[PDB]
Amino acid sequence: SLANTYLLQDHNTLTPYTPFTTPLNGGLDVVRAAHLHPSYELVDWKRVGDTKLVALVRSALVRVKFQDTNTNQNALSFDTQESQKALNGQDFASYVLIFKAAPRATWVFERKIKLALPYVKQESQGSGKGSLYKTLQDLLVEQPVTPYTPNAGLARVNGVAQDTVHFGSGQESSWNSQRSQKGLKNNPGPKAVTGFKLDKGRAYRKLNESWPVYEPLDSTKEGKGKDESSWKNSEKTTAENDAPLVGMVGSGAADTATFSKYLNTAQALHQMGVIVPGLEKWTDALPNVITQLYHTSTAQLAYLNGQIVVMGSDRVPSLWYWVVGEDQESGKATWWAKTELNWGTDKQKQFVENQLGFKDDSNSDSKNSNLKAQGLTQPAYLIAGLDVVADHLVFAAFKAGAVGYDMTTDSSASTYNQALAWSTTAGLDSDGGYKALVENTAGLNGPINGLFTLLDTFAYVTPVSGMKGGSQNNEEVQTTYPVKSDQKATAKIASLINASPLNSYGDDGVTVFDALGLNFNFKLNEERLPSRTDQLLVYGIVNESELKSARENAQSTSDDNSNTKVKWTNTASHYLPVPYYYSANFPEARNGVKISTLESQATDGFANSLLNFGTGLKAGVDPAPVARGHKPNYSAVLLVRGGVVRLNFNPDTDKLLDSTDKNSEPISFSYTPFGSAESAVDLTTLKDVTYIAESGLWFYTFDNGEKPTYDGKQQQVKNRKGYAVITVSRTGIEFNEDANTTTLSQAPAALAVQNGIASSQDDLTGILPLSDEFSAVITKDQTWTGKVDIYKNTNGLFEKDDQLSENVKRR
Ligand SMILES: CC(=O)N[C@H]1[C@H]([C@H](O)[C@H](O)CO)O[C@@](OC[C@H]2O[C@@H](O[C@H]3[C@H](O)[C@@H](O)[C@H](O)O[C@@H]3CO)[C@H](O)[C@@H](O)[C@H]2O)(C(=O)O)C[C@@H]1O
Repeated sequence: SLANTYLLQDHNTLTPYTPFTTPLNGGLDVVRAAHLHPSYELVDWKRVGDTKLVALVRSALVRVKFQDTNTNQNALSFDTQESQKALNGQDFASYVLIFKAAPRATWVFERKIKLALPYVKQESQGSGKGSLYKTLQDLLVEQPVTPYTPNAGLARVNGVAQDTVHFGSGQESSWNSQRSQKGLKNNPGPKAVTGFKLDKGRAYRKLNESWPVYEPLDSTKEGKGKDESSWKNSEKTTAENDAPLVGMVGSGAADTATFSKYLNTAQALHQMGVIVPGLEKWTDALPNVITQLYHTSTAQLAYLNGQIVVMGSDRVPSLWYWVVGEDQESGKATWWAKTELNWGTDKQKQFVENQLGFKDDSNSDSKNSNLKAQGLTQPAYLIAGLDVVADHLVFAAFKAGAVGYDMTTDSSASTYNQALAWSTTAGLDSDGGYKALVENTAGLNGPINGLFTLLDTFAYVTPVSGMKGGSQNNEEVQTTYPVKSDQKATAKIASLINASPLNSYGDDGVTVFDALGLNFNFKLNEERLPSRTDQLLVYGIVNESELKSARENAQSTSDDNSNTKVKWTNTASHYLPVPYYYSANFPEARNGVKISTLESQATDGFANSLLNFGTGLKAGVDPAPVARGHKPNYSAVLLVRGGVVRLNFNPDTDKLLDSTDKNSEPISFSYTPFGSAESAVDLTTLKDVTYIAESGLWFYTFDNGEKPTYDGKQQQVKNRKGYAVITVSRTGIEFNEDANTTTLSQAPAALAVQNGIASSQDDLTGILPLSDEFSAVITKDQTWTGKVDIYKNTNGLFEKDDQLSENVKRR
């Protein structure tokens, strides 16, 4: 219509635009309308129906604190003292703002909702069963992955082999003769890696420790890992001297600088939503991990009939999400370590949980604080998005790597100073079909994969798995957690989390093969063998009752219900590796390849070709003709590294669209690799996602300005000016297209294309989809803001309309 207005953001302002391409007023400054502090930033907003507008705001002054040596007191709190200290040179919590429509365009503020810290029960032998508190006390979170992190930066030294673990050094000879009784019966991999060393490399910090701005170029050579003591005492200076910020003897405004040991990524971190004091627009250390965790956690929202869901960023792992009511004043976050998801099958759930840490009935140690031991599920996610459709919430995220680590004081120990993680790729001998493949026992309870020299060829997966061991081939192929039998009651395994969807950073081929999807069986109609811990995509459909249950849980003050979990049944997991061709080694349009030797040819806005990232989840109802009295079809689409994924749902059941067949690949998931041109689009710069109800199309708008100011080698970023638009469109046979279209053999897919709306010249304001044929690109750069350029769609391909753009341009 003409009456319809398109809203567009610019920092904290939301300006209404008409189809004449002109704005109705100077917009709504969400912060100043809410009577909020000037250090506030608007992070997400949604125009609920015709008269409501919900928004999300956060502050870089927020300061969080965790206590580790009274009654119903929470161990997690806001530190208003530090929040005040930052101001020079209340709690500044995040808020959900509700607005009501008024005369002309304009909005009127209606209320504010505080997103309070999640609850955790504090213990004290000087004041007054699974403990999330113990976990947190020894929880080591990785320093965030930047777009400037090279492949060798991820490359951590491999851990010890499992034959050394169970037999000791010098007694490995007796593997085959004693595997049967040591719980490794028919296990063919004695040389299987237990994990990776935490002695050096990229930073791993405790909940009250801080991540540094500097990062290793190669974690086999430099970095200090979890060793905060050594960094602070000697390596801090080395790092500072190697990678100082722009202005060496000229920073004061409030063997010298080689960049061969570290990369200074202060600029990249800032944009990721990480608080970097000094780089504030609205040397000194960064705020503690728990603070950045709260700040980066309040990034995305949705609205479902008086209920606001708030999830975290797609760039930093999130441990908690809010389910606040429109009526409430505040509201605590719900722990992900307490939100149990259906991973498709019990075995798929097991794979993940089993790697969370060490649990045995002989062990009752407090120092053994890992999530598995505290009976807690998967803690962290890299949330791609959430969207509301047909009175249901849909979401997608990449499961972040959450492993166990050895806390032992004993420096002569096998698993001393290392993280415990192993490959979970299905055996070469796996039975055929999807169900058969995901439920394969290879690496379920412990390591099994490594280099196997099958004839005149190599294989990084086990050639014997499941119920195929022994001479007769009917025996069990066994697997066990890397902790020696006699060392079980004494074991001190804490919990560790990576800022990526991988479990092991072990500098080997097996990891590279798991992350790139290169493990395949030797069948005629060759099937790819999947991982059940590395590069996993979690997605699903939740209802109001599941969300209420997630809210009630968060408001609980631990008590007797302290070990009660949230069960989201209509979710699923899917192995989503990065394209192998993104690396220069294996493009398909020496002594083996390890993480550190893996050269990248990725153009998608990352210095690596090892880690997967997911962004812009958007639902959308198919405008196609409806079947014989059936509900209209709807799907969700998202952009991952290398292609578009489409999540399909049964409208009738309001559940994930299933086929009732175990062998066939799931019809609720589809992945289509996109072309060379769309692989050239920087995915970290996604400004907006938009679905056109009438054309059944998704429009992903990317803005170059969202790129950092300087790279790791402290040089100004190129192509900062410009924008690019991608169109996603439905493809294939649709659920109930005709009468006999009962159950579909294939899954309905999507197609990502750079439709032609692109520039590398001006600063984008936004794109107003005028009609199915014409769209205007509104650009600033010039004095006043508003250049306007009309683009016409020709068979799905945009071309600038010289005539029309020249027309609208005269004031
Ligand atoms: C993950 C893993 O452990 N992979 C190893 C692999 C497998 O153990 C088997 O293929 C299946 O069980 O074997 C690899 O090497 C095969 C050769 O092993 C040689 O034995 C060595 C070896 O170091 C030890 O097994 C032994 O204690 O000492 C021997 C040297 O003195 C054999 O002599 C040879 O015939 C092969 O069988 C493989 O790459 O396939 C090694 C993997 O680490």
